[PDB]
Amino acid sequence: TPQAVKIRADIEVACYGYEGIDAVKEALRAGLNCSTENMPIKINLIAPPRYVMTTTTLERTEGLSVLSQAMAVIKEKIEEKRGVFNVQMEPKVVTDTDETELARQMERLEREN
Amino acid sequence: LGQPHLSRQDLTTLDVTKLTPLSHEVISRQATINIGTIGHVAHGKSTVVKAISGVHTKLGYANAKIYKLDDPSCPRPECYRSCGSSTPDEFPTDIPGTKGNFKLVRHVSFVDCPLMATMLNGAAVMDAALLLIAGNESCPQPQTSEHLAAIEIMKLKHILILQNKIDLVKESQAKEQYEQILAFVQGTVAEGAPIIPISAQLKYNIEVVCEYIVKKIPVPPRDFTSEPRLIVIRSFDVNKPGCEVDDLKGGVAGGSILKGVLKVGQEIEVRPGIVSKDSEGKLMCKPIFSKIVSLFAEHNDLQYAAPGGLIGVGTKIDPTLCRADRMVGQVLGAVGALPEIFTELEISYFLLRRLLGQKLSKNEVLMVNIGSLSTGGRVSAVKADLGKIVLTNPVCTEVGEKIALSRRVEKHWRLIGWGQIRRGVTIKPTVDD
Amino acid sequence: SAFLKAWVY
Ligand SMILES: Nc1nc2c(ncn2[C@@H]2O[C@H](COP(=O)(O)OP(=O)(O)NP(=O)(O)O)[C@@H](O)[C@H]2O)c(=O)[nH]1
Repeated sequence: TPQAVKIRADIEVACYGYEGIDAVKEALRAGLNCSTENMPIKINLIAPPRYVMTTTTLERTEGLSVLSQAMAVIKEKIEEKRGVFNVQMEPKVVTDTDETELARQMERLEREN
Repeated sequence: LGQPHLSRQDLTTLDVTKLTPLSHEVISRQATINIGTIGHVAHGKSTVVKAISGVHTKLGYANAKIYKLDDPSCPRPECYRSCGSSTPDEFPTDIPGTKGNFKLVRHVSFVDCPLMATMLNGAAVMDAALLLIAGNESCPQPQTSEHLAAIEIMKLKHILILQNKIDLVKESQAKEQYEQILAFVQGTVAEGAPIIPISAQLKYNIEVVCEYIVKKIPVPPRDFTSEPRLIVIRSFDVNKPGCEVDDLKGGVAGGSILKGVLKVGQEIEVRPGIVSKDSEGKLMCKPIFSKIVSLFAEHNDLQYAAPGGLIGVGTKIDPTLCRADRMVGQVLGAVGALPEIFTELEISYFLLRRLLGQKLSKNEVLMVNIGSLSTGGRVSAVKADLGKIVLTNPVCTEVGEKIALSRRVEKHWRLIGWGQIRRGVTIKPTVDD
Repeated sequence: SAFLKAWVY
């Protein structure tokens, strides 16, 4: 197999009225529902309003599509709820180099709190 | 509920007419009265608080419970004790030969500072103060006098005076300071105040401070009946990086309540809220709305929270608004209860006659403290004890409320004086129904 | 008070 590929988008998600984070939760959960048996999706927070969306796939094309679809599901839900959505990084393949620049910046953000 | 030894507060039973600064329901979990620590550098301010409370904490807050042994056989002053906010409301006595339980009398918060600005603008309601005075130094030291003038100005009557560091200082020298203090308070609002010798380091006579906190400082009046108002003094994003989605949490607003009671599940709004800039640069403000998810005072969970202490409010609000103290300066409260939002103020104002470590001019640069909001402000017009200011950031505030003024002296900010608001100019809030 | 007025005007 073209040994499994890790693919990631950075997404900026927000809501500034009544339902606040319970709206943002719901969006990002709709995102998770776009996961596939051969391709789970994981969303983890970077630092608000930015979050990290990751998947493992045997083909780039299939994974990049899955994330790019889930991104839309999310945008619809937060925009449905008077909230905001932005894409900080359209889904690339993740080099583990890129992954260390994340993991280091997450420790930076722990220290900034 | 998270602390089963403490008061089971209950919103079904709460009658806010029946609350008093001593209601066990409340006092079991949160402080109800605030005691400022004031002095001079290294006079032991924070260290006294650390001694009374156990706590290690621009302002800073530390709660302490205060107990009396329910034994007639107690020698004075050791009837009194203090402990951390989470400690049980009764415990059996330490003192050998004495018998019975210490019982909780009072629960207080110490409002520690590096202070003058916060005092004069009323951002920290102080119900009382501890004036610390180091024996190894004379009376007054500069900040000691400056603070006492600040006390006079704030009209705080109830005071205790602490001669600290008596472990270093021989009795002859100790008493030689005593008259300096007495003379320094004579002719001032502190004139009647008790003087107590203590060591914060060795925790000598702390029981006395507790005794006199129970006895000299009366139960202050409170406004429990109005719809609440809180000043956001800290705000937090509680979510640690990596956060999975179900485990995402609200942004948390921390402040001192001035009136009313916050209740879990109450609906709230925040002013001025989100600030936005129109086509013509004209300011526009959208109040943030939310629901109280949870309440904290230090490690104690609450179902209702009442003035005194620093109270943490969990909310629905997106953390992006709370993170790294972004909401500090905001006012929080029940919906429709909050004050008007202002951009310009006419004020009556008074300055420090001493050039401590001169009067206004037009378009002069100021930094101005209103509630917890340090904002830029700039002068519009002038008279001998009245004038006008335009504000960089909009504020939520009340006509009559105290505000404090700073100038960029020696190229950095120092306070110069204060004033009351007498009139002002407001933004219409823009609310999407 | 004179004390306050020595520090205020
Ligand atoms: N209370 C007390 N502090 C002492 C004594 N000897 C030294 N100190 C100094 O007290 C310090 C701890 O508290 P301190 O800074 O005095 O309190 P503070 O007035 O809050 N300082 P600040 O105004 O900066 O908040 C230590 O750095 C210690 O060296 C002593 O006998 N008693």
